[PDB]
Amino acid sequence: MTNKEFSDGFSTLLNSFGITPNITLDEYEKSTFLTNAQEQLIIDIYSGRNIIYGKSFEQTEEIRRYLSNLVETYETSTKVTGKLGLSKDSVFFEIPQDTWFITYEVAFLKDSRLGCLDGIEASVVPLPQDDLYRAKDNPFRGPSKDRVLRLDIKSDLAELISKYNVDKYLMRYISQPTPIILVDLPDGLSINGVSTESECELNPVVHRAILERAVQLAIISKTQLT
Amino acid sequence: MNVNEFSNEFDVLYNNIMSNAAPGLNEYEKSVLLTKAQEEIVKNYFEPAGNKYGKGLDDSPKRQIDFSELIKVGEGVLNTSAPTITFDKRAKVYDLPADLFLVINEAVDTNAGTKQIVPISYSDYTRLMSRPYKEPVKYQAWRIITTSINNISVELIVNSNETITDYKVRYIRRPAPIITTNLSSEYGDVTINGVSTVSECELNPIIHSEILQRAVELAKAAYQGDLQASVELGQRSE
Repeated sequence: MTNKEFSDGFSTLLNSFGITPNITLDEYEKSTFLTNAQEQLIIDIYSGRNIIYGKSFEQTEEIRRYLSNLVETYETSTKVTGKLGLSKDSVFFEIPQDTWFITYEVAFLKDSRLGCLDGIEASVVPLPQDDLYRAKDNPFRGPSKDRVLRLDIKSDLAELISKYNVDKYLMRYISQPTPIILVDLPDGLSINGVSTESECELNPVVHRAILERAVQLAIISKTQLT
Repeated sequence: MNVNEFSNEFDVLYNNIMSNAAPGLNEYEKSVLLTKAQEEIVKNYFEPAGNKYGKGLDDSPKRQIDFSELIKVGEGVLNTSAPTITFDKRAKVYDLPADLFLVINEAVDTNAGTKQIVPISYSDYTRLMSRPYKEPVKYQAWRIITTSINNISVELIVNSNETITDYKVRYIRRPAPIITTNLSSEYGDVTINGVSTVSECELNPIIHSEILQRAVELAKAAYQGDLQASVELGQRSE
């Protein structure tokens, strides 16, 4: 559905300007509720907390088709120099800053110590801070030629703890979706920092579910004190 | 009852039995009061709140038979004779018959079949045009009165990609005046509604007695002549 179609369908579902009592929303209000419904729905879908679907980020073809258009791949070789880590062999890599949730994350190693295995792709394992001390020395769950520990730190960073030198850092994450803005908003107004029209980038399959959720949120907003 | 009977029983009911009898009414005065009573009766009986029964045009057999002789069916003429400014870009202007008193039923025959015209109010128009669709329901058309000169001009709004073949209007014809005698005179021709010749009551005989009673009441209110009677008997003009 297009922006005109989000708006017309949203009005039709709210019975705007019908004879019975009803609710009428401005295009900014429509955009607010559509974007809120979009973000709520995709977070619930990713985490699998939606009772209607009850499935996680890629647990079925339906959810794949829904969140396929947020999946972005990232690659970086630059390391942030001056930062304080929990080990001598800790390197820091910036996060794309539009990341929502990291779903795949892998690291290529370039070191002469691991002879003839150079450039080995190594699995980046997110490790909690409880597990870190007892995992530095762990030979089965700790850093190795085929395993790297990643810790989240301040300023949108990934502290990669590795035994061998880390050359490249590859990621595949869920991105900030573009907001659903139905009209060029006036000066000052914006949704997620966007003032111009922004169409939903997801597939049209989930647009109608987003419309239903937005309508329900509108009815909640108008009828939470009555 | 013909005009002579209207006048004779007017005289009987007005001053021929009254004890301190009043001056007899001239024929122009009787014709004027009869025409006024006729119009008052028509307006009272068309509207339920205007009569003591609460019954309008078709709320009982008597109300049907009252207007039965005053109903007419005609057509609206397409107003492409001259240019004009329509409020709605997609409306076709039509002219109603000149002798129109009240519209009770309209229908338009298009290429997509016949459609009942719904006269939409101005607030209703604004509500409907604030919606995304802005066109009638399936078997209906919309209508609003537009700039009218000397006769009612009407804008018909139909669904997109539809052409109107004819526009029928079932209405109530304007009643003709009741004139007892030829009003031609050497001192000046007086007319009731532009006609001096004798004019019979062109409605059913069922309400002739009612018109006579109303005319007599109006005559006696005129005779009394104070502000009071004029004010209470002007309530039923409506």
